[PDB]
Amino acid sequence: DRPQKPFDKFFIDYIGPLPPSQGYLYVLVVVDGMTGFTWLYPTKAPSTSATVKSLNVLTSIAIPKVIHSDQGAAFTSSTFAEWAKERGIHLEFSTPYHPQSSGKVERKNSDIKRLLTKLLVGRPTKWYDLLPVVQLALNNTYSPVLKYTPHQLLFGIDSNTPFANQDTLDLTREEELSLLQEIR
Amino acid sequence: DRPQKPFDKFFIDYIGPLPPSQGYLYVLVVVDGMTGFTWLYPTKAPSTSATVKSLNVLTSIAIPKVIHSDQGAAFTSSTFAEWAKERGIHLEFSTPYHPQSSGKVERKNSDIKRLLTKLLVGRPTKWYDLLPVVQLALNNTYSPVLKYTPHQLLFGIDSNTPFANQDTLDLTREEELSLLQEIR
Amino acid sequence: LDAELDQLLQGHYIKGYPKQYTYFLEDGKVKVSRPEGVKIIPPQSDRQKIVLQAHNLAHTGREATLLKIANLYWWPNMRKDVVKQLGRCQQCLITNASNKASGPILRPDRPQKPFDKFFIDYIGPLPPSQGYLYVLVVVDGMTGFTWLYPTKAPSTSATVKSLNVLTSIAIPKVIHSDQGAAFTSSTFAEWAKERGIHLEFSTPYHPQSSGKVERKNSDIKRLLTKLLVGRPTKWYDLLPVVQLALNNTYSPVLKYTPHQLLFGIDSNTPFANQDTLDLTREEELSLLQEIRTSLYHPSTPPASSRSWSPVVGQLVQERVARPASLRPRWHKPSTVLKVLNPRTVVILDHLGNNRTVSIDNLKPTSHQ
Amino acid sequence: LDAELDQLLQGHYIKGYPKQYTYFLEDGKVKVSRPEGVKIIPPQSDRQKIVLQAHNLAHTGREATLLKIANLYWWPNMRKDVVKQLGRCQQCLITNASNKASGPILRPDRPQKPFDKFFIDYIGPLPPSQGYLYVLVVVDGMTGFTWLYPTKAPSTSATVKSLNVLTSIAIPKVIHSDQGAAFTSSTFAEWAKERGIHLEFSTPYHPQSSGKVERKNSDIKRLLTKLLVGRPTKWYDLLPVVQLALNNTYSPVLKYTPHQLLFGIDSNTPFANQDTLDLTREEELSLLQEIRTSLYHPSTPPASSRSWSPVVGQLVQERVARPASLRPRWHKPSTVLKVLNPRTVVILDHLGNNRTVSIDNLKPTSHQ
DNA sequence: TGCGAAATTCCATGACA
DNA sequence: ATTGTCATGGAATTTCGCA
DNA sequence: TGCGAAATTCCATGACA
DNA sequence: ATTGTCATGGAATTTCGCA
Ligand SMILES: O=C1c2ccc(O)c(O)c2C(=O)N1Cc1ccc(F)c(Cl)c1
Ligand SMILES: O=C1c2ccc(O)c(O)c2C(=O)N1Cc1ccc(F)c(Cl)c1
Ligand SMILES: [Mg+2]
Ligand SMILES: [Mg+2]
Ligand SMILES: [Mg+2]
Ligand SMILES: [Mg+2]
Ligand SMILES: [Zn+2]
Ligand SMILES: [Zn+2]
Repeated sequence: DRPQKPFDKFFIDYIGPLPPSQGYLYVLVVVDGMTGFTWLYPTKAPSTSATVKSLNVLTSIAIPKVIHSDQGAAFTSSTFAEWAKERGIHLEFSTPYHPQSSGKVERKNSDIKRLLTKLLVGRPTKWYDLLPVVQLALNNTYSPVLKYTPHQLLFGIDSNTPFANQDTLDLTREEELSLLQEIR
Repeated sequence: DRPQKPFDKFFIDYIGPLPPSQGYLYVLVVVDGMTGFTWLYPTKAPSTSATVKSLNVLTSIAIPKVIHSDQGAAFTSSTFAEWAKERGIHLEFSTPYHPQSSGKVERKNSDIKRLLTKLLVGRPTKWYDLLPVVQLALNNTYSPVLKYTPHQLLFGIDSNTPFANQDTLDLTREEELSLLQEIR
Repeated sequence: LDAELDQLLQGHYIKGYPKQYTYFLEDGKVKVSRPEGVKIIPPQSDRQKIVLQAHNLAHTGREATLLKIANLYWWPNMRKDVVKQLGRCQQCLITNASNKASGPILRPDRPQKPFDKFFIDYIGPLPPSQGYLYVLVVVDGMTGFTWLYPTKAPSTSATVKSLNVLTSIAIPKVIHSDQGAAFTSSTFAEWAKERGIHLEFSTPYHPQSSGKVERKNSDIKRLLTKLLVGRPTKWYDLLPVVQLALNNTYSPVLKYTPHQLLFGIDSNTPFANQDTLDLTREEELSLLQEIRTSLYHPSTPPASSRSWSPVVGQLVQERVARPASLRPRWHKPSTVLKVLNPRTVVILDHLGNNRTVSIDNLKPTSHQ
Repeated sequence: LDAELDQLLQGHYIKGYPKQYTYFLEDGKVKVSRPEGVKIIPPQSDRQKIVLQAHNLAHTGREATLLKIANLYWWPNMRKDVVKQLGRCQQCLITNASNKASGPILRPDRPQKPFDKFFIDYIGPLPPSQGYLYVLVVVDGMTGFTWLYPTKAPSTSATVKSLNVLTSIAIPKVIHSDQGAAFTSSTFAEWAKERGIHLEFSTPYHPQSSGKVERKNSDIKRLLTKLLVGRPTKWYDLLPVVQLALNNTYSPVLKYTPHQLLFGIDSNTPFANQDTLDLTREEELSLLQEIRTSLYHPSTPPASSRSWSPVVGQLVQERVARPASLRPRWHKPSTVLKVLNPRTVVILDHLGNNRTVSIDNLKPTSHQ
């Protein structure tokens, strides 16, 4: 059996509702399985329509052989199935209540939630603007398991934005005080 | 002494008043001395100004060394003299009451008056339109003395409008009847 | 289809499939192990579809289409099938550029005599000067002698007015013009029949055909521009100056001015030439006739390494004249009815009328 | 003046006047009998006036001015005086065309890596599609990989919005653009400093300098036009299709698609190439690094037989950018301060600032 | 070690308005 | 302070298949 | 029968928007 | 049923002036 490659499998999921930011409430998260490269798209709803619109952007840059998701409604609709079939993309579902991706992906998604939350606090309404920098951060983050960043694995070169401050990702005492108050 | 050439001498004169035609009342007549080639310009008055305007057209095609005229007022004014001097054209006058040009020119002017009068009658008001055809007629008229038309002497080729009907130039009994009536 | 690929799997030779490779079955599909790798050999009944899907991805030409196909398939003489499709893609045929140049230009003979042929044309619109916007330019073919008229529009009516003044002096055999509205009107055609003058027209959208007058337009605009430096563009009063200035300017290759070629002697302008001062007019006209016939005449230049010349029966396409944004630059294919000269043809339009057209406004249809 | 022409009449030799001719007096004027005929020899103090009157008749160049003068006069080394005047006629210097071609083009090195250098540019206005009129085109120098964005105007603000989306993926070292309003604004300059991105600009009025992206604009418009044949020009929804179609099209000279040069492997698009199926990603990236460095690179073509190259200290003139009707096509002379490369120079404007300019927008001033 | 045909490479042409 | 580019399809040249 | 310099001719370049 | 042209100024080449 053949080695794993970029575009073999895209893992997708929604994060949200978030506080509204420039009109948007969710983030569709796509992570390439082989490289761990992440793309993020702001949406107004977790709908098939919003997924299709967002994936139409990504799939005008690169098309995965397989999309993996949970059984969210947006992903199990017959429209989303028609969309995928039109593009020769096989759809793949984890069993309900048992969400399974891969070690690398799981960790990546975990990084994503924690990084989001860290930058939310103080400015829970300004995340739309930060999505680019988040992505750069994530995609230039060193992989303990592989010797390389997603950027390096995707393009086979160093990046011009190395993120040498592999960072806290943890909330300071002041920031928990901000987030235990915002949630009041 | 050197042979006579085209542009050595232009003989100019006014014919008119004529019946008004498209606003015009006179014809300034210019005849090259060597070739007998004729140019005609319709004017509203026998003025220096109208002469200058008309000669400005002709002298943007060819400039004579000498202009010969009678002592008409238009030609003896200090303006007309300034005009000629600016163009390096020497002015030349016949003595008052003694108008002298040359055999060839005299005859040419005579042809011009007779041809004009012939085509006037019947349509004394339509001469403006006919001035081109008159000129062609005159300039493609065989010279008894030289073996050539003015056209041939000016350009050194045959013309595409030969006027093989070297014509009456004389008024029929009906046309004198028309002209002894128009003058009543 | 199956017939052919059957005989193959059982080791028999089919013309086109080289014997030295081995042709197995796998996943329900015939395959072959070629030096670049293993490729599927599709049934013939499937090939046109494949070529077409590859081509349609980006409407690519020969090599770029082939390179897609070769990723998955191999079969005998692939490019023959690719080319077959390229020659049938209407969208490619009418949008793509040519890559063949026109054959070398003709240098038509100088008209033999003054007044044999006038070239006429309009310059403008120019900045308004005394209410005037255009200039009618009339150039005598043989001599280069030029007449200028200011007009308010490039109209038949102002053409007619100007030429009634000009033809006072002489009537030309031929007037050559391009297909501007002013010259192609039936009023203008009557004006010329009335006078015995034959109207000759440029092929459409090919100003080079009026090259004689176009080239004089250049000099006119160039001298006007110089005379107007640091002054407001009041050009109306300079037309007569420019006219006389140009008619009395030497062409270095000829050694004569247009005035000289027309009259055989200078008028009283500055620096008049005096060589024939002791000749009679008749001797002078005789020298003029000699000079007129021996003028330098250029020859047809060498063809570029990849030019094409039209052949009767060829498919060729006419350039779209004023193509809209994102619309094709070429009309659908048409046939050469008649080769008038190696640079001018008659084609069976697209409308479909007879149309006489410059080869510069044609491309030969690709892939036959 | 008189000094010189005195010694002459009395048969003494003056340098420049050949002894074998005889030089009489007549009508108050020195004369000489030359093979072409008898010519007046004017006093030197009179010559510049003569040359100038001849030149001014029609602002003629060397030969056509000389031929006028030679009609009446002769003197030693006439053309030296003619040329002296031509080099001082402001009106001729700034209106006449050049007759020297630019030296041969440079082929700058392909950027070594993806994201080393972006070329960006606008296409449009196009027919309105969902309220959109323009397309921002972003081309990666190394790969040719291209991103397309519909906009409502070629504004800084829409450039910034589009590049915030693009730079989500990666940040380029350099963005090269021409001097359009959108790219030269101080807002855009801040946007790039904020990100570590160096802004590189084309010399003004020289689209060839953005050749990388201009050339991709061609292919974009060409594929749009094909896809829109016989349909209304609804291009907005085709941008994404065209983007993917082009990024996955082979260049026949390279044998790779831009997608391949960027990722080293095809995604799930039609006719995906499968040669590295048995390689690990690491082996594949290693092959990609090899392929990236050995790509065909064109060389500087042969100079045309009459080109000029700029020399420090040369007088040269800059092309007028949008010259009014009947106005000169050239600015007044200026000096080459610095030769940046054989096709790019810094000159002392006319304003008079330092200006970095393409040689294609320069002519060398004639007559030194 | 050499032939005819197919495959590949060469490269002038033209458009980025 | 910056710099032309590259798809296209006939033609030229090289390689392939076979002996 | 030959040299240096001047004169003439050659001709690629570019604009007729 | 029609078709490129020719001013320009360096460079190449020829001629001139003298011996
Ligand atoms: O484009 C036009 C055009 C269109 C329509 C007309 O009526 C007309 O007179 C002209 C015209 O002079 N030109 C300029 C031009 C461009 C390229 C050339 F080779 C030459 Cl010669 C002239
Ligand atoms: O004339 C312009 C122009 C003006 C101003 C711009 O901002 C701009 O993008 C362009 C542009 O693309 N082009 C077309 C063109 C013409 C000739 C050439 F060699 C190339 Cl490459 C491109
Ligand atoms: Mg026209
Ligand atoms: Mg024209
Ligand atoms: Mg631009
Ligand atoms: Mg551009
Ligand atoms: Zn096509
Ligand atoms: Zn001048």
